[PDB]
Amino acid sequence: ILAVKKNPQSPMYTQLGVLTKGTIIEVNVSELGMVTAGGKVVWGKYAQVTNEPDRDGCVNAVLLV
Amino acid sequence: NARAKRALVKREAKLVENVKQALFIPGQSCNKNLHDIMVDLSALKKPDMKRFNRKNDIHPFEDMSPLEFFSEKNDCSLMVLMTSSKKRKNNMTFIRTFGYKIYDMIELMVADNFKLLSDFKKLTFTVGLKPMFTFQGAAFDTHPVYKQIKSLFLDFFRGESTDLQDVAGLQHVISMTIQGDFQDGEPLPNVLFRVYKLKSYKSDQGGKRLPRIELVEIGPRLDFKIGRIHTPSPDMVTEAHKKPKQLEMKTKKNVELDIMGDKLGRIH
Amino acid sequence: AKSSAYSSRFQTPFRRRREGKTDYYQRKRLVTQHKAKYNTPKYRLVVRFTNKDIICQIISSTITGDVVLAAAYSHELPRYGITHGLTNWAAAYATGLLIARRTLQKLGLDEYELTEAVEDGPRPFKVFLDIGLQRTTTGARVFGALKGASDGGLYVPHSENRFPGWDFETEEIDPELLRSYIFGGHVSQYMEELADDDEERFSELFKGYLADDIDADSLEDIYTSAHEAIRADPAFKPTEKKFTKEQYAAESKKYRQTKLSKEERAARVA
Amino acid sequence: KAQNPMRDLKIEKLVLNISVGESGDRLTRASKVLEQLSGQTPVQSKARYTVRTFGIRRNEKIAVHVTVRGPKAEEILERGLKVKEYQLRDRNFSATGNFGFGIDEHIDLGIKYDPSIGIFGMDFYVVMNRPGARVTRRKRCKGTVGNSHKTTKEDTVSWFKQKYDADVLDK
Amino acid sequence: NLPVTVEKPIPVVYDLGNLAAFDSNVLDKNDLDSSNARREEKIKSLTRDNVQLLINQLLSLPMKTTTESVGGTGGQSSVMTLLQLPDPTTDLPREKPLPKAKAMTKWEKFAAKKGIKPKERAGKMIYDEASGEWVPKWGYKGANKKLDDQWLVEVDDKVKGTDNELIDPRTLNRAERKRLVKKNEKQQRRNMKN
Amino acid sequence: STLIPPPSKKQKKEAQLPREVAIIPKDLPNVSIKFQALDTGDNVGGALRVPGAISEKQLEELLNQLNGTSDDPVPYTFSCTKTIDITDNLYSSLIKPGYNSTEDQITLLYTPRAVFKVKPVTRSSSAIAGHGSTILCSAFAPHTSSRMVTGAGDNTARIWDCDTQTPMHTLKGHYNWVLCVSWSPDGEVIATGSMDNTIRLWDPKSGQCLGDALRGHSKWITSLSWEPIHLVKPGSKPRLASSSKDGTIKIWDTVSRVCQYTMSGHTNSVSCVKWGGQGLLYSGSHDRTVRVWDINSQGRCINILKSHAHWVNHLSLSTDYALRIGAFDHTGKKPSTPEEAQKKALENYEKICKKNGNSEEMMVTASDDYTMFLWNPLKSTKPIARMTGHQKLVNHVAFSPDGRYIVSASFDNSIKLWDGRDGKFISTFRGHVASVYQVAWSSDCRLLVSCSKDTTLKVWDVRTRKLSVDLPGHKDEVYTVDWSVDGKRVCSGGKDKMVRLWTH
RNA sequence: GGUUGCGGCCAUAUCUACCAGAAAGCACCGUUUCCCGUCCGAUCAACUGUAGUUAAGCUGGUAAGAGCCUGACCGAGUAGUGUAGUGGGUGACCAUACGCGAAACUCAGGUGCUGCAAUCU
RNA sequence: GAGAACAGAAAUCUCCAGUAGAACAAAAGGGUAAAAGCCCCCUUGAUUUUGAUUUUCAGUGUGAAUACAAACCAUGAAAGU
Repeated sequence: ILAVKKNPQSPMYTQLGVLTKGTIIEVNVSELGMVTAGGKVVWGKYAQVTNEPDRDGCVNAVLLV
Repeated sequence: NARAKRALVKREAKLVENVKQALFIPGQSCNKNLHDIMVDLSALKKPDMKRFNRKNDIHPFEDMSPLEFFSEKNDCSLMVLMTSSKKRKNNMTFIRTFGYKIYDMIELMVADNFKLLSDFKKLTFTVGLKPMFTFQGAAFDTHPVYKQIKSLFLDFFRGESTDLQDVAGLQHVISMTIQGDFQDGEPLPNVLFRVYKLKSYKSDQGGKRLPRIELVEIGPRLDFKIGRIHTPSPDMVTEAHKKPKQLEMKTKKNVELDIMGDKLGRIH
Repeated sequence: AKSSAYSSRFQTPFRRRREGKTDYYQRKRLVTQHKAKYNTPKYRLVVRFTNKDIICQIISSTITGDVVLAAAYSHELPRYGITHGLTNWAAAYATGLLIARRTLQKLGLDEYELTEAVEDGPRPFKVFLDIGLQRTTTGARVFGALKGASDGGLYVPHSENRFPGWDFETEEIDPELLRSYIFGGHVSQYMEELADDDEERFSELFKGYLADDIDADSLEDIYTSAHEAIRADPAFKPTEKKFTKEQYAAESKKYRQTKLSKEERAARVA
Repeated sequence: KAQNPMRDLKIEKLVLNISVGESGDRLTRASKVLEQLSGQTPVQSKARYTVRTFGIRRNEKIAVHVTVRGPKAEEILERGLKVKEYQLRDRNFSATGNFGFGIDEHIDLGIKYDPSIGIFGMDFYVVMNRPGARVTRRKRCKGTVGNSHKTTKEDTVSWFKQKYDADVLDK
Repeated sequence: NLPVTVEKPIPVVYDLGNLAAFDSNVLDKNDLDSSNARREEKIKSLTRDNVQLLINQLLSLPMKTTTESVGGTGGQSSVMTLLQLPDPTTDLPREKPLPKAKAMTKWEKFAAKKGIKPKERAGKMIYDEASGEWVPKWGYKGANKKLDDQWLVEVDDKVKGTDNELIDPRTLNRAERKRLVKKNEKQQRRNMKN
Repeated sequence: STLIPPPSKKQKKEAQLPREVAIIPKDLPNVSIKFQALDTGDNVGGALRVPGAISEKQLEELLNQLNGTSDDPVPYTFSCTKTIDITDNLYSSLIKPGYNSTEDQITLLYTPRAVFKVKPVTRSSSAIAGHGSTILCSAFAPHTSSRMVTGAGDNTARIWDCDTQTPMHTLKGHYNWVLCVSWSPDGEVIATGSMDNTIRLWDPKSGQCLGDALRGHSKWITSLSWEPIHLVKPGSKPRLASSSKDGTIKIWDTVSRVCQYTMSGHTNSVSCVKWGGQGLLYSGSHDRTVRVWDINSQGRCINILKSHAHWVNHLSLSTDYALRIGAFDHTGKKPSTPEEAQKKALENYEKICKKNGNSEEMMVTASDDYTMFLWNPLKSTKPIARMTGHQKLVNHVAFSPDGRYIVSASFDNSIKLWDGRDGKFISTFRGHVASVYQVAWSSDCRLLVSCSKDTTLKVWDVRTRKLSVDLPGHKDEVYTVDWSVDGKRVCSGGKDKMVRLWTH
């Protein structure tokens, strides 16, 4: 995980870094091998957390492509 | 309205200033030789040049307001007024302005032993690339008048500022040489202005990296006699030489940035 | 009934704007505007079409008037084997290919400058297309000449939405239609269509092909052979001059009207 | 000079104008009948000003017109001259060698009457020029025409006498 | 095979940022006066030597190469090698003075005194609960002007008893909005005067 | 975008400080040198003293004069043993670093090179459409660089004219995906092996199909190889060797359209088949073995090489460039007679085959056990060398056209460069962020091109062992890449259904 | 010397009325299936140089035409304009030395110079 | 300035002349004419996101505003804007 972009509950939770369901995070995608149309290697993108880590002990997210 | 706002934003001051524009103003009395020399200088300056065509009643050493008005209206910080008189024949007055106000003025006279750009009839360089400069004379480092001349010509013909240069763009060189070293109490020697184009050849003694250079003159060749001076006030000098420092990182003791980009602190 | 005050206050444009053949708004951006500030010189591939000729010139701007680096004309095409249609899409493609190959041979790029001291390999020759006063339309001979130069081996930055066969619905091209226009399939199809529809119209149109006994199915063959010959030998051979400079000058000044002197004019008035 | 075939005066364009004044259904029907007459869709002209007496607001539709060129224009012109029984005034021509006239009813042109159509009047105008008039129109090297080459009123009258053999009455 | 090693008595100085070379050697008036026919040769030779020194410095400067292809933003392709010019040494006067630091406005002073942090300004889209769409909170088709387009407005109880009862509430709210905008403009003009 | 750290104040002052000029001293003394051949280990002239300001061209002319071939010189490259090449001149190469002093000797290893040069491909010529599905294979014609064959997943192959970047011929005989395509080394016929277990032959000039399809394989075709021209007797056409998933290699005579031999020793799917220059065939298969068959002995397996612990994905021969090129060269000249074609093909093959004493035909096998093996099957049966270091499976392996280098492209997003004679490790090419599928040399063995899963092609300079240029433009995965014989064009194809042409 | 394409200086090049232009080029002109665009193939787009013409485009000569432009040892170092020696003058102001410095007027004149490439009976 | 039924001082069409005397902003003593004026096409993203960099804030110190730059984005055949 690189950063927390937007926690949907509140900007206070966003700046505190709370990982809840629906939170937009920034992830490192270096091992995904993404290249732009201009030849730049992509190593950072956005994902949305789709579970409750407080409930199941892990963070699952969907990459926003 | 948005276009006018964009024009105002472009005109207003900024941390990294644009290339200085030069405006060529005919005076009350003008000559074909003056027009040809102005055309050659404007060709060396373009595309940072504007040229007026009509006649203007301008006396820089008697009144500054029309020049200041022209500078503020045209957003040109360099002024070249071409005039003629019996006492001053073929007079070119270079007015460099600061904040739409007169920073400094020099007044030179062009000698008759000059050849125009079309006299040589030689192949010249591409339009709009920065030249190389050469200055010959210890008065460029010691004498205030020649200091002003050197700074004015560097600022006039410097053009775009860059930190990356294509070797295919190093075409021509402008040389300003003082006609013999002088002494105090003597008349100021004339300044000789020449323009050469480079031809590179294989050297056979500098390897394949350092070619032999040769110069072919393309004109104009000019002799400037230093007629009149007008120097700025020291507070204006300091204000014009102030630096923004917004862009550069602040220096801090015992704090460095390594090759990987990590900020590092030193311990004693 | 124009007034003398109007005559004094009149402000004429530049000469090339008066006899309108130069767009200075386009020229200033082509010459004095740069993507980067590295002082890399620019070159223009000027393409012009007359009623019977095509002019392609590679020009570098210069403070004392610009200078031509290389040029090619459509009246050199009979040398390579094109004696008909010297002003069509295929002729434009051949002219672009010819000027590209000629420039490459002149520069030695494809079979002592200051760049060779710093860089190991010569750069590809980059030019910018100059069209002057022409309409940018899908399927134009100027873009045909651009395609010819690009296939010849010059780096001309371009998109492909102006070539023939570009579909306006989906951002895609029809390379079959493009190749047909390259090798003159539209001309051959018109030839067959006229021969089947109106023999009277085909009497006037395509008369030279009938005179030389050139078939409608041989246009592709002759265009291919012309391309092969141009790629084989693209060097410039100037036309032989039957007369000389002073001969032409004297013969022209024989017909030119002689100036009358001021004293002769005063005598005529008096 | 007159023997040269390049000085012939031909039909440059025939413009048919119907100025209905009040926008709406009558304008639509005028456009429809002009379409059925000339075989081509018309072009409308926007309002230029606002006059209460004229009953026209700002930027509305006032007139339709059709520009016809070629043998179709020749056929329309000969039908119009048949309606006009081959007689025009000396004032019907202009100082630039172009001439026009009005037709009160289009039923006399040969168009079958329809009750939905109604009755429309139309202004015919014909432009005359010699070949070489595209010099003023082309994008590149737009230049003026020669003084002697310019179409004139008496030349158009002479051409009309030669072509249609109709007397141009002084009054 | 002419030499490329120009030897000079007084060592010259360079400003490679301005592409300039300055030599302060001894110049004789006799060889440079107009009475001499060899003045052109002397000046050409001196400028040639200085240009040779400057070219030596420039071609010994470090060079930047890249691997990106043509047709991309940047201007430098794989085949191009660019000299890295240092910062210019010679000082020149500016054309305009530096932009002055604007004095704090009344809002800025009040916000500093009361500890009001700047807003995050993520975007201008707000969710509408009465519908199922995201709408702009201001501007073109903004949600701040929906009362004008509202089909039915209930009349406030407090308006009754005054002569402003007959007025359209949409007109009243538009007037209040314009008054607020003009008040903001007057406050801006006041800050600029101060 | 992540930027490099900016220069500091002290670094800016250092930059503004005056620079040093690399000049050749006039008082440079002579240096004692001894020549030595990299290929043969032979010395010419012994200890000879040369000036310190000697250029590479002057040294080359002096070495030609020493050898006695001044009339017809052959350019050489020089290195000194760390081993460092001679870039511009001896002083700037060795004495300026100071590793070797003037009094010491210099042992110059000289190696022959190519007379011509290939410019790197820097831009995309065109993106040509026409294929309805993903592109699976592509090749260039050996005689000319204006003809490209490309087989795709729409059951068709296409012949493209590369001069105009337009389609020329459509080949629609097969029923399933066209897995592999190949051009005859004399340039006369294109052979396509498909997913429908069939092989077809096509005349390229007419875009036509010769006879019926070649049938007999019970599984899909994996690779096609041609009989070399220098072994083909004049007046006859070369035979076609085909491998397939069923584990059998079939030999086809195209003159009579028959099958002569059906080798069946492999217990598993045959990965690839190669027809070498000494009358042998080399087959690699998923049974972790390499089988060496003799064509002259009724297709009897001469040898079985067993040293890999996984599927051998690919194999390559030292003379593969000459075998594919036949008699043609980079100038595109065609011999007049079949006898002349056979003789010129023999000379071209021998240029790589017979050198430093005895002719050898080295083989390299890249397998799924993350390794490669370097073999000399004629002399010994044990592997000559083992190349290890890849962290994932090696998908492609290629010998350089001169045979002095090996390049391995792996699924760990890397390429590796190894010595061609002993197999020792030289360098690693990095810069791909997805798995590298295949690779292709240039004609003069100075440039390399690779295609990857990250939708990019990359051109590497072998001499400096760095990335020369990066070529994006493909919108999806690239599966095939090829470089023309004359070194003027590069073709690439993949999932985007587009053929990309690249030129200088 | 004519002409073409790209230009520099942007009226000595502009406007109005006559006259000439052999060859080449340029232009007018011919066709609407294809690419492309309009109410109109008028403009733009495509095709043939095939059917013709120099009638216009364009170039050049002419006019005490209008306009414009250039040298003056032409006004003239003149008008005007800032200091000054204690110059006078209780007075509205006056010559002088050092600086800066016009235009109107008059004479002599003019209607394009040119760079790059290609081509020409 | 002339021509065209209603239609004249004002409706709409056609031709010639037309240095801008129109319409846009500033208060030019030289703003804009194959436009900076009118119409048509494409974009609704313009409150993007990255920064060891500038200034400010914080008990939530790798966060936000802020300045500057870069990567993108829009359009165009392209130069480029």
